[PDB]
Amino acid sequence: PDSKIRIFDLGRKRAGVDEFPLCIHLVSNEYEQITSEALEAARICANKYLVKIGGKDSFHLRVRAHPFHVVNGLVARVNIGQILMSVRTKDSSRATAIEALRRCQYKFPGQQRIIVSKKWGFSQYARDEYIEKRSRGEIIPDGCYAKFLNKRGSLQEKLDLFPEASFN
Amino acid sequence: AVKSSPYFSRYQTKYRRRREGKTDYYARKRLIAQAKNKYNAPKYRLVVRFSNRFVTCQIVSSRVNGDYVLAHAHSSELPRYGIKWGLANWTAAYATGLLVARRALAKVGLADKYEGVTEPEGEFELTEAIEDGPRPFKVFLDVGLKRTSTGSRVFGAMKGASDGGLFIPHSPNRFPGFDIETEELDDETLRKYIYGGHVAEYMEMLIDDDEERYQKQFSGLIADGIESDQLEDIYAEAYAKIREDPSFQKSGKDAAAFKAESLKHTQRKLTAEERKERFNAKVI
Amino acid sequence: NHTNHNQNKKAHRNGIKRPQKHRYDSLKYRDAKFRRNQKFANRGTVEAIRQAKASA
Amino acid sequence: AQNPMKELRISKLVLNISLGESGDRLTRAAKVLEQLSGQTPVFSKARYTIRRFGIRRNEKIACHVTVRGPKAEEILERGLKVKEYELKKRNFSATGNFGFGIQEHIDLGIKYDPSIGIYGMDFYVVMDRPGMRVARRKAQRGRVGYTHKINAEDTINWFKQKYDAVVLG
Amino acid sequence: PHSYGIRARTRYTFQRGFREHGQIRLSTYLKTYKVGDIVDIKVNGAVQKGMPHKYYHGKTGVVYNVTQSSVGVLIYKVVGNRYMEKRVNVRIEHVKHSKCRQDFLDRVKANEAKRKEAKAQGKTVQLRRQPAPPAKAHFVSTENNEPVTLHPVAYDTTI
RNA sequence: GUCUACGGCCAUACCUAGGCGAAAACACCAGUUCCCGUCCGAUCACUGCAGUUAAGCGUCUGAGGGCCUCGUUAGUACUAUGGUUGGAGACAACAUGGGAAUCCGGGGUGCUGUAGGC
RNA sequence: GAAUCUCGAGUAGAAUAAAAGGGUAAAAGUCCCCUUGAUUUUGAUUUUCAGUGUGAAUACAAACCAUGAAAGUGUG
RNA sequence: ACCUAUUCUCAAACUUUAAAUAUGUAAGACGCCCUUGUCGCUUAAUUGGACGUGGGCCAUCGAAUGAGAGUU
Repeated sequence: PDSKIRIFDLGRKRAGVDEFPLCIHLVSNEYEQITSEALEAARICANKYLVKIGGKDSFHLRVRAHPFHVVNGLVARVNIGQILMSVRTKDSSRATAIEALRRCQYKFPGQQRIIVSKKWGFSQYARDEYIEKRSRGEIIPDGCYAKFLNKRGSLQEKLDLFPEASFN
Repeated sequence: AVKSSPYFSRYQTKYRRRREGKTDYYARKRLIAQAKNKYNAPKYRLVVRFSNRFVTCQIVSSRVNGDYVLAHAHSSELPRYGIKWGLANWTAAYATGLLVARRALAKVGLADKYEGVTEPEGEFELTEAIEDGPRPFKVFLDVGLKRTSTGSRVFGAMKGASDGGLFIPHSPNRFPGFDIETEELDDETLRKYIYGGHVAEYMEMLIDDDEERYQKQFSGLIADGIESDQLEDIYAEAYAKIREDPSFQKSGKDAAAFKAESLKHTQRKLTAEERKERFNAKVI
Repeated sequence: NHTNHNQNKKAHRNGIKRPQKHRYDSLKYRDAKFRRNQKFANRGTVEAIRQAKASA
Repeated sequence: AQNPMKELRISKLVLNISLGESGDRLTRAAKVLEQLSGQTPVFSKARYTIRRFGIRRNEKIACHVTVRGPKAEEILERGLKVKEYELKKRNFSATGNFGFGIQEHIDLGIKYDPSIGIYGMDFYVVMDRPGMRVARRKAQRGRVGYTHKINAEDTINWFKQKYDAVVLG
Repeated sequence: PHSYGIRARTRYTFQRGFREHGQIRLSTYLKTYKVGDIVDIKVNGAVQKGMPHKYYHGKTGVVYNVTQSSVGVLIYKVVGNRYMEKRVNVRIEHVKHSKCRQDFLDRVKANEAKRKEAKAQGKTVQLRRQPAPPAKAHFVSTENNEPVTLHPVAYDTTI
């Protein structure tokens, strides 16, 4: 059967990285199963509230739970500490994002928790590390994400992609 | 992209010799696999290989560590016994096989017991065992990758080794002059190839028909002024000289001098500090 | 029908007893060519020992 | 200073006659190849059955011959008179080979036979350098290096210098 | 329900190793096996002749018979409440020498050696292996190794 | 040290671009009488050395792809034993033991046996 | 790119009678040549097992042969 | 519609890798070393192979612990 949820990224999904530093995660605290139908309902609720309050272009919402396990329908098998939703916004929309996820907690079974991530947006680096590497030029945005400098590969193949990178 | 990182990751290389195209492990397995109930009995192989200008005949035993050479001879040793020209022809293969057989039997200790055919008349024969003595030294031929077609130099080396006193089981189906239709061996043709008459016929016809081919194709022979008809006696004398003294002589080459000459030309690999020095010196 | 609960307990009641190990095994199961050889060698060895005992 | 032995030389010229049908017409085409090449042509069979061409699998449909050496050069030159020494830049493959098809063969010096008819066929010249044995031999087979491989432009230049032909771009 | 074929449920046991497919190494045929030798059975999927049953994969036994291209191995199989001698004719492609028996033979050679020099010197030699003894008393110096005091770390939210 | 023949483990050996290779050896190569096989001596088979290092081959370079090791991941994930432990359950913690994997970073880009040749 | 064949790459992504899995690249695949080891006689093993039968299988031995230059391989 | 570097998330019949627990064997006197005999098997060959002979080392006799044990 087709999953009730089809769109997993909402809002300004084409936005860059540097303008949306703050990231807030709705994570499941319990090992449970979440139906695709419930995921769709929370997606509608989160999108509606965020657009109503902060507008369409002030957020990017990503649903990290994918209902692949079959039970008639599909459910998303989640573990303890597994992220369910992730919203990246500016620093000013912290209260709006927290309230949006808190309201959507009622649409999910079990226990869900809101945690403000120490990582810069959706990147794997902390905010201070991302700022330092952005200043040093090892990070270049690419659409909704950014490419990071790595030691491997040819020197020309990395220099042409990263022109302003200041190697020591 | 046809060659991607997953493709190289999943790529399983053939063996080193199979990559180099030097050995056939399918044939090597059956050649060297000794019966387990015979325990440590070695299985000797007559490996015969041909370059563009030389013949390499070897007798090899197989071990876990690697292949061991019992006796050897190179076609470049023929000028010592008289044969200077055609060091890769059918006759040279026969002579090298004879030389390898003599050296192996001398090392084994059967030279005085199995003399073989002193005068090759072209008759197909096998070295029969002594009733109350040791059986002949049994060796099996290894052609390598050379095709097994009638009149090949590989079977010429086999014939030379067999006449030298070794026991190489074989049939005349591959010797030159064997007629497939009549299932008969032409002993006259085999004797002609043994004594190099197939080259003498080539020389005389070229002289008769196209001498322009003659001076350049047979330049080595013409340089010393040796014609076709005395090739037979030259080879017969070479066989006699091989039989009388088959010992192998080591060259007085200066290995240390060659080491000094080659260490100058070998390139030394750059170290990590040199790599990073070349690295940043190019970045600047 | 069918279970394996008690069978291991029932098995170790009288131990998992090993077969008796004898010094000589049967030359059956062996190669016939090897087996008939060993007859002739053993026959000669018996004769050699007896003759040596007789002459000593 | 270019090494003289890398001079480009003709390897083989393949003459292919594909009629799309079997029978006496193919046999007469085989004789035509026999007279043109002096060699026995090989009958090419169908790999697959195709209804739109009326072709059934395993049926002898085509006849091809391969000429190598001085005769190949002469036959190539004979076809070049028919082509007026004009070949498009498209005719040269990236591997270094080229080809051209000739609809009418009587101009090739072949006497017209009403019982034989007119057959169209394809010339295909395969280009090589001395050293291709390294890839074509059994023992110690290897890959030809990049610096020794042949490009379409290299074939175009060699064709232009040797035959004074014009290649349309 | 089951299917009881000889090669049933041998998908992963008889599978060739990753990037180890292809031609079998030639050194397998150049090893001599004698009666009384200890051998480990490891079925090679490439050679489908002389294969033992999937029970005997990973089992170690003593060679009792040596054949032209095969080896007779004596395995003890648990059948109910007893051990049964199982005599498997397995080709040498699926057989390898047991490194344990080698190591034992080298240890026997060493023990006989140590005994020889012990008798030559008139001393008694300790030949029996001992389990690891309890740790001995020893001093630990703190020079340039001053102990650092550790405290358990507070909880943090890092996903 | 370099080359050849036969190999052992079978990528530190593979794939790719570029730069070198003195000697010998090897290879490219000339030819189709014969042995021999093809549509075609191009492959294979046979006779020879007139030129050539263009390629094969050997070697070097690339923060190359890959591969092999060491560390990070990590005492993390997981797991054997224990409790009249917690919790409605899900599951979690603790006590006594065992203990990975990817990502990531550092290093490495064949070694060697017998017989020979330079 | 030429009115089907041509050369570049090509770790098997194809084939291997039939279900599925395993195995296979100078082959176990596709062609070609010769062939009847798909034969006779023992015992000994393996599997399902009571270590009974049946069935299938493995390694030999005594003959007789096929094949290959040979090593060797072949009792469907 | 692709291709390139990425990115989000999964697999009972998918997998490079790969535990924990269970699992096969060995840990010697039927041992070791030397000498030496038999054979119709085996090898180029007393060369091997298998069984032996006559000697020599000799309960710290080759890990810990505990028990007498096995068969009809």
